[PDB]
Amino acid sequence: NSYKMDYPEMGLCIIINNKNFHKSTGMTSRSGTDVDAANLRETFRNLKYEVRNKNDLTREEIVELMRDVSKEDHSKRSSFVCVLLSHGEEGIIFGTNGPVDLKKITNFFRGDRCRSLTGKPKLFIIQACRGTELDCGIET
Amino acid sequence: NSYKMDYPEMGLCIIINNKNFHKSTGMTSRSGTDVDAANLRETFRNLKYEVRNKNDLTREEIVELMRDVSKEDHSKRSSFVCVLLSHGEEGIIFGTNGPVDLKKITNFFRGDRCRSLTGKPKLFIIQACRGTELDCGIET
Amino acid sequence: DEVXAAA
Amino acid sequence: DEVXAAA
Amino acid sequence: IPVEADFLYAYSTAPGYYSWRNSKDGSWFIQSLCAMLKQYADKLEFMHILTRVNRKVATEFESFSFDATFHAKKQIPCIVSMLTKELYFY
Amino acid sequence: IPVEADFLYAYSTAPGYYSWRNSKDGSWFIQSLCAMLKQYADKLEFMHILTRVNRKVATEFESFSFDATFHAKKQIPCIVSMLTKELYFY
Repeated sequence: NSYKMDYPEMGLCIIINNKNFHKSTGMTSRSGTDVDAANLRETFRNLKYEVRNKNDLTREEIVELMRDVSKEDHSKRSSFVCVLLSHGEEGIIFGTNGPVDLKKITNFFRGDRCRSLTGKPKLFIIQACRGTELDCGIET
Repeated sequence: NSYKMDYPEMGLCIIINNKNFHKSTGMTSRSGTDVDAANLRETFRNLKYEVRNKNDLTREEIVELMRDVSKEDHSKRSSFVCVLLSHGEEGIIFGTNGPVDLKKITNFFRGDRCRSLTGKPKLFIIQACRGTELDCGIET
Repeated sequence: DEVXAAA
Repeated sequence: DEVXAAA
Repeated sequence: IPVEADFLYAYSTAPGYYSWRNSKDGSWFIQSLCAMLKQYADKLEFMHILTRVNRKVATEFESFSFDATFHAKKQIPCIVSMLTKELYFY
Repeated sequence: IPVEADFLYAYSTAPGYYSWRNSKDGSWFIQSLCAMLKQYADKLEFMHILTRVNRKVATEFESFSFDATFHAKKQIPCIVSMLTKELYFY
């Protein structure tokens, strides 16, 4: 009924924090995002997760980091958390130099490809635009 | 913390059951789907929902039915349930005669457009393909 | 056992 | 108050 | 309150994937959704009920197919929640 | 077990929509996710925690913009769960 969270370690929590983007992307700088990665750092620290902040990665650096974390052994760990703080579009996260599909980042942690994580919760937290609609709200 | 489910009525539960499709669509007949709509009928009956089964609607009949349910007043009702049983693709549900966007069906029940439903749970249950990938599983 | 088109 | 491109 | 709030989409399958259905008993997900609503609608919150459906389909079902490419295939439903409160049926 | 099982995607915003961020305090969703994890990670199941985040963003935030088309705008995060069990942090 509930996942075994009694493993030797809570697990890995990766924070990818992107604030400044190449001129080629046209993406504005993300003021306020240092606060986000520092609020997430202390929050997941106190939850007994191993927090690694990475700053301003290109999109090949994003795919590299993810394949390397997928290749570590998490067998003494309960869960895996990945926090993506970027610009994005629907199905897409931006490196500093351009876009990459979200599914390419998460297919690295699939059960048949990250076996020390099979049967365990993999949690992707994604602060990123997914398009360009705006919500005008309602009266209540 | 929890939605008010103490309204005079539990609410409306619409089941759209599509089994046989025009030759123009190329879609196979959905054997077994009568069982589904009959299992859902008794299940939502016993949960005190008003169940309406509709069979083999074209896609303009699907958009018509939805706008008319959106226009009914649900003020004496707690929730709204809609069950779609069809072929589909990603973001898409099939009428008997072709496809329609899922977002067109659900934007009719948005808060600013169905006010007797604003602030209440709207539950869409969608049995429908969303693409053509296959899951090969893992050993555990 | 059926699926709910052929790609 | 910022957003995370312009369509 | 955003116009998109208080919407709950219980998809039978993951994005991009076929949904599987049995010719006699119905779709793997609808079979499982009713059986769990029956046993649990008076006890559990809706999200926890749908989570039992997820477990049911992932564990109890595997495809049987005369077709090589369609045989021994699995499924997981997909809960998409924009709900802002917990949902109880009693 | 399907290869897609046991994945939980907590998106900051609904599909198709911008995500909003405050220049001093951070993104509306990350501000809310930590504040709710702080107060609730020892009590609630993860889905119920994320549901409080959903409520927090939908209720407490509205955009302030010098731009006519960007002012008075709202947001709701989007929980996508392929989890097959309940998730507790203790």
